Amino acid sequence: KLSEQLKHCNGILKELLSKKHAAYAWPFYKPVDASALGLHDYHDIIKHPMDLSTVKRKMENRDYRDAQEFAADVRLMFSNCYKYNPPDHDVVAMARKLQDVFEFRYAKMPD
Ligand SMILES: Cn1cc(-c2cc(C(=O)NC3CC3)cc(Cc3ccccc3)n2)nn1
Repeated sequence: KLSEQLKHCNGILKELLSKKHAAYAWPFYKPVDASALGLHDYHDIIKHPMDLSTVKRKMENRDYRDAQEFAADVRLMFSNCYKYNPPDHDVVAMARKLQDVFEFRYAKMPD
């Protein structure tokens, strides 16, 4: 059983995983496979990896106790992208676009 605010969070999560946003959301679907992508410095730079499949598992397991906790993981995911990558990288442009979707809908949280 999810609170009203956590149902809004679950709605946002479903939207971020939906075909509507797939053109720029796909790098965030699964944990970064550093070894597969040849990013051998990734886990030296990013101490707390996060991705939408991990957010989905935590939501399904009722790990998040409130909207703030959910938003902290979604923002951690974007912050990791902005920390690791040069600001002109294609993946950063995709992060910016998905974060715009997130922030504008998160701002419509019911009181
Ligand atoms: C979530 N995530 C993925 C990546 C990442 C980082 C790199 C990368 O080589 N970064 C430079 C700094 C060393 C490459 C890719 C693959 C790729 C390429 C073009 C467009 C979307 C994805 N994804 N970062 N964070």
